[PDB]
Amino acid sequence: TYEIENIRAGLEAIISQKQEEDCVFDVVCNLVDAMGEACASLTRDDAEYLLGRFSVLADSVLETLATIASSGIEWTAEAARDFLEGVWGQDNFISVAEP
Amino acid sequence: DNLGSQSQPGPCGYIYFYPLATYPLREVATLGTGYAGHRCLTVPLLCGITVEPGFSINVKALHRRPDPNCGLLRATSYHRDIYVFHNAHMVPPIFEGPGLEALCGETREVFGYDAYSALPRESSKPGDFFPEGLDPSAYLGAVAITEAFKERLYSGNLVAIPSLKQEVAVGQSASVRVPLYDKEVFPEGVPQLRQFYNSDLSRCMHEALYTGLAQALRVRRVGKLVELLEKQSLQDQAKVAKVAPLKEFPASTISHPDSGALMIVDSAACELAVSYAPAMLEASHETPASLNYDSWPLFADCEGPEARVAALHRYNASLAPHVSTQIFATNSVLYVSGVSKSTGQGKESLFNSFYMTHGLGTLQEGTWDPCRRPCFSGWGGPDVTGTNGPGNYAVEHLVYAASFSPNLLARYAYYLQFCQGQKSSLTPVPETGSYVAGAAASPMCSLCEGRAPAVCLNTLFFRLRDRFPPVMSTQRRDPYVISGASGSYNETDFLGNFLNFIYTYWQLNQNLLERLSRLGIDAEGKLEKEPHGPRDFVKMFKDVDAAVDAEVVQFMNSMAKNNITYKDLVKSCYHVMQYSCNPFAQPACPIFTQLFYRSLLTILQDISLPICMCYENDNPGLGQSPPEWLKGHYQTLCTNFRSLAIDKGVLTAKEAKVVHGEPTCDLPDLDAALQGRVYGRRLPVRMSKVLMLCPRNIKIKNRVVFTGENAALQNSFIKSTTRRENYIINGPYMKFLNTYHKTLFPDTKLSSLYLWHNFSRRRSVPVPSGASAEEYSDLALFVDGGSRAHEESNVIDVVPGNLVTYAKQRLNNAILKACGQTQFYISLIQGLVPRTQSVPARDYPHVLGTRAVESAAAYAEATSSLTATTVVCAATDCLSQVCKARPVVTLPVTINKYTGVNGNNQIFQAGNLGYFMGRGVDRNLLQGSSMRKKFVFATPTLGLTVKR
DNA sequence: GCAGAATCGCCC
Ligand SMILES: [Zn+2]
Repeated sequence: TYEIENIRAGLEAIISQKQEEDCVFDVVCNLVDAMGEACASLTRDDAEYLLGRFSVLADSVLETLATIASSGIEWTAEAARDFLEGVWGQDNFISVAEP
Repeated sequence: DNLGSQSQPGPCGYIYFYPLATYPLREVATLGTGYAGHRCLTVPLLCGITVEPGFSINVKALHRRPDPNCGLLRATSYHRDIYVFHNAHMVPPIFEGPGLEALCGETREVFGYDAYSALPRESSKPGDFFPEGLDPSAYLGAVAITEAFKERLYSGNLVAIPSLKQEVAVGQSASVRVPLYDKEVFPEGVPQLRQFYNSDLSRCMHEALYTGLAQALRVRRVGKLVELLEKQSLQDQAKVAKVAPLKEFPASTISHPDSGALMIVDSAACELAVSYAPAMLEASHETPASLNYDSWPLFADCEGPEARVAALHRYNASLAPHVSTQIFATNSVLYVSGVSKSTGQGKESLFNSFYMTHGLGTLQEGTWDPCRRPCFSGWGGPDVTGTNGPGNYAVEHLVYAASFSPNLLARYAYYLQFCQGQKSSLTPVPETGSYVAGAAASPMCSLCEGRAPAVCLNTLFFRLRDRFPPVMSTQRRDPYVISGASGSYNETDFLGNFLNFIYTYWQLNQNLLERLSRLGIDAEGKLEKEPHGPRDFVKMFKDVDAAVDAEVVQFMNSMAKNNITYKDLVKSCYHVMQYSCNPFAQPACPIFTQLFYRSLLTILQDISLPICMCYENDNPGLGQSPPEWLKGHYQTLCTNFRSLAIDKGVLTAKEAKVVHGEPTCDLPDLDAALQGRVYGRRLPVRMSKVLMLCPRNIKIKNRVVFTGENAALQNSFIKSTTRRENYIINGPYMKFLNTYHKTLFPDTKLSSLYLWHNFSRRRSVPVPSGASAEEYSDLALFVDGGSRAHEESNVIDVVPGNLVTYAKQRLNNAILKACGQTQFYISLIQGLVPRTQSVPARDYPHVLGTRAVESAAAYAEATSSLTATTVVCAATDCLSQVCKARPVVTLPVTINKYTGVNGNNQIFQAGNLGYFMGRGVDRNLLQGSSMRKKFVFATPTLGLTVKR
């Protein structure tokens, strides 16, 4: 297998195994571990390939990578969690039945 | 009437002279095959840059005078490539890597191929072919040649007549042309040194034209192939056997239990290709709009020379996936190895039992001649192991794919520079800077001596190493990959050729597009007004659904009143693609000349296999050699092929009679012009050949509906019906819910995937702070109910990316439900379309040029501010809109053969769409792989080379 | 590890 096939199989495992949180930060920390600095210039066509059956997430990943690149930390999964999980610090939800 | 009869009397070719002070040398270099140190190169024939506007590609060439008072005329088209041979050092190279001519020369010899052998004379001096009063140092010289007389150019048998010069405008350059005539126009003869010859031109033709035609026939004696092609053109030898004594066979052929029959069939198939391919290439062709370079739309915004050259590099980058696929695919047309027989203990039916094989490992083996004597001794592979290792693909296999030509190899390397590298997941590799400053700078490199480490072909090979195919020695029946221009009428919507003629399926699709235009949606799916909030989003979908469902009611009520049996017609429908047989329809690249010609020769051989097998079964070889059998049998087999190969389901061609209306024509006096005088004479004329075979199309087919009857295959096609959790996120709305996410939920932190997956599992939805709960609960219930109705009914395995694709999916699901076709998924074709992206240069060392690199630190510094153009392919859900843009295509084909129905004993053919082999071809193909999804590579031409 | 098919033109 190519290196990009292994990154793709590892992201589909993260996304298909979460419940009761959004998945975006764990996907970003996985890409930052796998690629480091090369994330700063990751294209939409490459992001869409790596997300596999979840390629709709690509707009949200590329924005989060732009907030890391425009705020100056080194590219490691520790520094990225300290920034992302720190910069947040909200939604009111209605129940909809089924007929 | 026909294009042959309408064409005018003229010469056999022209020498063009372009002025160096004004000619756009950098533009032609981007369309050329120049290598560093070249003496000759090829360029495309194009109106406004290599020939004048209104150049006539079809002519009646004057080629013989039996006596001074009679001329004979041959109808012919021009050859597609122009050969630049005088002052050629003034055109820049396409690729900067050094040492290619010695590499090609060494590799040709280990494969046992014939090098160019020069005539014992010198080349013609400039003062013997230039117009009087032109300075030979001020001009670039090039030849344009007719397809019927190009072997006479190669062998030094044409005559140039400078007194017959004509002034022509080539773009903004004041150019001159001089006519070429065959030496048979002079019945008293001309002195032998008065004939036109150039050793560099003939050598370039040997390497870049004829060696690839020889490789497509499995012939090594390239010079003997050229002599027999010349004699076929001039002496009408199409029905005489000629290639069989040049054939060679591997041990798997010689030891086969049916060896005698197999040697006859492979020989006869190569003879039929040599008789018929030149005749179809010489035919009169239509002149495409893409031939006029000064009207190409891709220049529309350009100001000045630098802007135009940059536009040509972006054009080339969009063609690169076609060329890389023919290098990386294991089943490329460039790797076809011979013919083999299903050995009784095999799956094939009788008409499929002989088939074409591929394999680079087989292409290295030793061979035997037609009398079973030892012939070529073979090659053991690289004498020193290169960076890809033992038994793997080496740079010599890329040199073999480029026909041992430094001109073709330079242009293949230039296209390969656009490709992404893909490292293996388990192999340690140096970083790009430490390879370029380290091993690539070694004084032991045979190409660059370590003095061009960033551009060297060994550095490009090292970067792309894991994308090359395996080296194969097996004998399996696989599809092979072809490249070229598409034809006018392609049927690639979801039901293909269903109700194409009689309202029709094409009219149904046009009626749907008109209803969507009245809702404010265009043919590519762009809106005139985007939705403001939850209500508009729902209303947009309900109005599109109501438009589709009204058109279904009219169409079904038509089928009722007209009594059409459409339930049966759905079961038998096919996707249909046309591969064009016009050599002038091909894209403006000299590599596409080789890919078109070799695609055509391969298809003719494959069509002939059952035709030859049946004739030899009725007329057996009895231990005669193929040459001695063909001596009695070939004239009958030519007549059988013409009847049985054409209009039987793959190849279409028309025969035409060529007539000239006047008994005389106004021409220059050639006996006066040879002595320097110009005046008109009315020469009596007649045709030398009356019959022409105009090629039309090759047809590629793919079945849509699975009937259940083959019970072995069902698990690849079966439609599930149970409620899944992924029903919203893999349903019809998810891409639209993501596009409009910020208009729908203005100030949330949640992703669209998580918001809707949370509603799927937990039945809860967030309500935006200023909005109202009713309006959001209505949005949630609209998405849910619609997503379950799609889950229960859908047989088209697509998630739609635009409102036109959404509406067409809804329409075709409603037709299939009326037919009862709701238990299986249908077959799909997807287009892989090129996309061009600018990226940081660090992993693309070719941007540094022929520069020295002293350290990995200096490489990083030198690349820090630079960028490279690279290309990747995107999958399209909608091949139909791409086919309207007249695309260049690359696809895999197998020609299957079968008996007719109802006791019709005749052999019929279908060219079925197949699969790509080799993991390096494209990342979108990576996981047979699918029975129900197939792929085609496509690049559009409308809005690039042809105006809308 | 990759259906089955008697064929041509017609084309908006
Ligand atoms: Zn080198």
